[PDB]
Amino acid sequence: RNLRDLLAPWVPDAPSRALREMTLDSRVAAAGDLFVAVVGHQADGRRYIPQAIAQGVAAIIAEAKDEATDGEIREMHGVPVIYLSQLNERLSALAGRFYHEPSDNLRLVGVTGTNGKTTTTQLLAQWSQLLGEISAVMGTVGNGLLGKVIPGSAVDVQHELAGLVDQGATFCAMEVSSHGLVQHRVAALKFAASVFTNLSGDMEHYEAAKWLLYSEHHCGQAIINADDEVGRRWLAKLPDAVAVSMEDHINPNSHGRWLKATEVNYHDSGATIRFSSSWGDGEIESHLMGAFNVSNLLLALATLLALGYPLADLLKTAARLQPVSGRMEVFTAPGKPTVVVDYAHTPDALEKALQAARLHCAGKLWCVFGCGGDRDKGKRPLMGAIAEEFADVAVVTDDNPRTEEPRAIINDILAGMLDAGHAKVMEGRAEAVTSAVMQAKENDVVLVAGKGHEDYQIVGNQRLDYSDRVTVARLLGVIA
Ligand SMILES: *[Se]c1ccccc1C(=O)Nc1ccccc1
Repeated sequence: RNLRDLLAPWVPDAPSRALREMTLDSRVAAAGDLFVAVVGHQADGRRYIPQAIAQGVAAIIAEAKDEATDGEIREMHGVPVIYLSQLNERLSALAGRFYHEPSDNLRLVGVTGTNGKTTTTQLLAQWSQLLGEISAVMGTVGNGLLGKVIPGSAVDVQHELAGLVDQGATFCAMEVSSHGLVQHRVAALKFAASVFTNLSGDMEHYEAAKWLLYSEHHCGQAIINADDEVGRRWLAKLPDAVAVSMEDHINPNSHGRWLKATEVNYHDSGATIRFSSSWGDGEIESHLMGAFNVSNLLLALATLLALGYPLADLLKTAARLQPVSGRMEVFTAPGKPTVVVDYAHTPDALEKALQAARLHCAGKLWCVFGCGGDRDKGKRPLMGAIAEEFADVAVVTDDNPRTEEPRAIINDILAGMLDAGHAKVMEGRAEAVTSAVMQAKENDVVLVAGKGHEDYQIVGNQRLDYSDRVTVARLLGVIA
């Protein structure tokens, strides 16, 4: 890494200087580093130029605004300081060149939208790896190669993608928030494809701001959920975008690329998805639960078909796709009730989990749950009301009561119900889960909500060893 080579596209005849790491933070700027002095909200990195110089940085790139002309080369204590206009917008490009353009050295797929970014990125990474990629994710669960995901500026994004390239990643599925795009954190990334899941005078400015940003980015092939009203607005302006539907929103008059589920059977162990597309037709056995996860799966499928993965190979590997751990994770055993373990610990997440479980449920829907102690009590009656409405049998139990009287939490939950007397209450959580699993019929579904993969139960100050997944697996005679 050399300052002169790094700046060649923008500053001819910048000085020759070996560089170590690139940093926005004067505090971690070490000998041989490139310090980048940016203006943010209130913060001005140009204040820290003397400190960075004293810590032995090789060179500094600084915001030009009010200070210097674009491309102006100064020399301070023998350290080159080069000024650039609009440094915040150009940070992604500068870091991309610093880190040897990692988005040109693997297949990068971005996913944006309110919901389904995590699931859709995990399905892209899993499916591509099943077809022979070495796949990675960058998202809210963290970054890394599949199975080794460890829990953020334009530089950090480029640096982390470069670290995955260095680890041998050939495919990366990246969550991209609306806020991420606006703050120029992915401005210079070359996406092979980008995915739109959903959105949940004003409408004119919003569209105009997003169209402007999009026109500036390198998003590759567009894959868009045509069941979303805003998604259809976007498709109307993007004739080469792939339209994806499970609710009959493909308009075949367009002669564009498309994929649509013609039939979905939600059964006790997942979903049978029959689909047609401009690549051909097929039947997928998904091990994921609910309508939203059909959509997320169809977006991943359309994306990988669009990038040229063969339909026959995608169909052959679909049954190996796994749920995101602790997210609508289904446990079935021969002639036992279906059990779903989900992390839902809010009124909205619990209602969505119950509505998703209900589709797979021929019999009674059971809901085992509780609420955290020594935290906001507001959600408790609202979660009671949700369990009473959207489940057939509500089993109210403990979930991390901490130092609060466990029964007091249960009382606050029951107070939200029309008929508290209809609720079942059982303390010990292990006991309550057992009661549901052992009483439920073969065609029932038991939702165990609130913990997902969070394998402890906090009682007083003790983090007790406890897993919903292990409890359920042992009762069903299967392996968590
Ligand atoms: Se641009 C980009 C880059 C990464 C991830 C997502 C996007 C994006 O905005 N994609 C998109 C939005 C709406 C319609 C099609 C595609």
